[PDB]
Amino acid sequence: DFTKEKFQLLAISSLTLPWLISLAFNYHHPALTQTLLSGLAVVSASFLISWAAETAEMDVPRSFSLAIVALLAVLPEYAVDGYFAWKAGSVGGEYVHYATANMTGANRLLIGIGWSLVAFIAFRTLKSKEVELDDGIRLEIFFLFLATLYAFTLPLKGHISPFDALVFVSLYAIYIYLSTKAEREEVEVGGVPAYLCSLKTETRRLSVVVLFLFAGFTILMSVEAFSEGLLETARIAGIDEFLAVQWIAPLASESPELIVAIYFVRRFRVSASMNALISSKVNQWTLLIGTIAIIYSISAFKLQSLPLDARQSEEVLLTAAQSLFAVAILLDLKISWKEASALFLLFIVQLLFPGVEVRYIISAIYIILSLPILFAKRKEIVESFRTVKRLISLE
Ligand SMILES: [Ca+2]
Repeated sequence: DFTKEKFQLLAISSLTLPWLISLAFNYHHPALTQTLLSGLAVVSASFLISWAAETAEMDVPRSFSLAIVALLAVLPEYAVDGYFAWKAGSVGGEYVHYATANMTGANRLLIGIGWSLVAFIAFRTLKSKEVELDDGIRLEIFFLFLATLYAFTLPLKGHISPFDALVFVSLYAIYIYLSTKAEREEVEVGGVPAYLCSLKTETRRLSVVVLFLFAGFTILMSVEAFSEGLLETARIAGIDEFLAVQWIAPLASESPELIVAIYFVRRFRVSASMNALISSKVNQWTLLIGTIAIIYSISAFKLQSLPLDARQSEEVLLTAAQSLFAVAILLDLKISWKEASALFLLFIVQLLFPGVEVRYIISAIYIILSLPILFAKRKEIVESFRTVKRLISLE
């Protein structure tokens, strides 16, 4: 049958239409409505992409690791942040700061809001006070630690060089490579992917290719209007543009990923749900950084480092600090209510109390909180090192 899921496909696909039709007829909307419509299209195309990636994963598991599907789940973030980086190199000006602000916003929101929210919902759903993670998480923990240690070298220099980007991309490439050699969990299907998997091979694969291309096309035809729409809306209002770039824009990019995470929690799949959020942190804290720095050179057609002013350096430091604390929490392969609430509070406090003083204070707290945990769980760091050591010598 699959009539219900066929209607779910058509319904959300149709959500791209208000913006796509507007593009087709070259109709100009005011700032806010342009943001809503183009944003509606981006979010919609994101679910399509996820539906497409999950079908391909069930189809050919060896080509689509859980890490890769976690990357494809946050494509709108790469496209929006990529747009800022493109403008930064081709035009310059405020877009230089926006590229880093958007990236740090995405990362901190993911942990501060995403990890905490999903954990809290899991608490009420399982009627418990602890979330346990798989042993395979030690992989992402290792790369998270290396990326974070490397990211601490960025506020010092005051920029992100082409070599830095090379490192971050290398870390992710190696991570992906090792994620293929790791024993994945059995991929369940439900909803749209289950209907797509029901179709004969060539029709199934043609369909998700069409979906990928259509959704990918939609995103690329939407991000500029959505990004400029946001910036415009914030300007005619009294709101600082940095708040829109850092907090509002990633919210629209990380929402589809969050919604899918919540869905899997209620279906009693907490482990896989957290695996994706943690792996998504990995790519956004590796590949994303490399991408914006690389794009900064490409759009300018010149070998160039992405500058980091006083503000953005503090943002990166704060983000690295939060990420250190995140790593230390994951070491026991469990997420408790204290740790989740700590992630939430320490995040929103910085957001509700702006200023250079608070950025340094919260940075210090993240780091100082991390050290006793890291010291008490030093065997877990060694274990994470051995996990990677085994994946290398698998064959
Ligand atoms: Ca923990």
